[PDB]
Amino acid sequence: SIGTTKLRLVEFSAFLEQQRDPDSYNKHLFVHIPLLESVDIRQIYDKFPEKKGGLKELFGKGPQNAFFLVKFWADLNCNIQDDAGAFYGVTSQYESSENMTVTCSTKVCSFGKQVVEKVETEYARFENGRFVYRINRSPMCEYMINFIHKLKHLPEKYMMNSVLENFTILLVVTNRDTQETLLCMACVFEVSNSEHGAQHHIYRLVKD
Ligand SMILES: *CCC(=O)Nc1ccc(C)c(Oc2ccc(Cl)cc2)c1
Repeated sequence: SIGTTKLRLVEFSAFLEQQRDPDSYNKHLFVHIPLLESVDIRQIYDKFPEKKGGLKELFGKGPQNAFFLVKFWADLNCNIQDDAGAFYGVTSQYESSENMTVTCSTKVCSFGKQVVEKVETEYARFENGRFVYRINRSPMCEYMINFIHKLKHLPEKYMMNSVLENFTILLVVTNRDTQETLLCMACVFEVSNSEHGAQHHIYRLVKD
């Protein structure tokens, strides 16, 4: 799932950690993570950067099989109250057969222009016969937290899906030493209506 032979995505969790007292805590998940359906990559070009270093140039440069598309169904049903000890975090994990230095570039884009870019570099750890790259408790950007607050204030869910059409996040995982594309996840977001659930669909990007 969401992976090639050279790199595999194990877990992708974006959460909100809350504590009202040491007696009772709670971590609420916004999004959580063998043949993939095919989606034309040209359909999502406008939503992601088209300039140098954009999704289009990356496709030509990098391997075609490494690119994917994810439709996240985000769970926005959570009580947002006092600041207290609240933490917005993204925990990711990648496991790979080969040893390398991995760079995780998270670009949160609005209206097809990158607003905030988070570049992180992780070193290899040998665990259970493979190399596991774990990015633990990435503190969420102040932009993204204020963004989530902007969503929850919206009265009707149908409105949220409308603004989120312009909200995209392009994960690009790269080998630092070789400058080779290892994995790429174009993510689009929609709200899922449920008492407590999160859904996600994964597609493979192709040019045809
Ligand atoms: C600001 C850094 C960051 O990691 N932002 C980020 C990237 C990806 C994902 C999936 C995040 O989690 C959410 C995105 C969108 C919504 Cl509506 C909810 C959570 C956050």
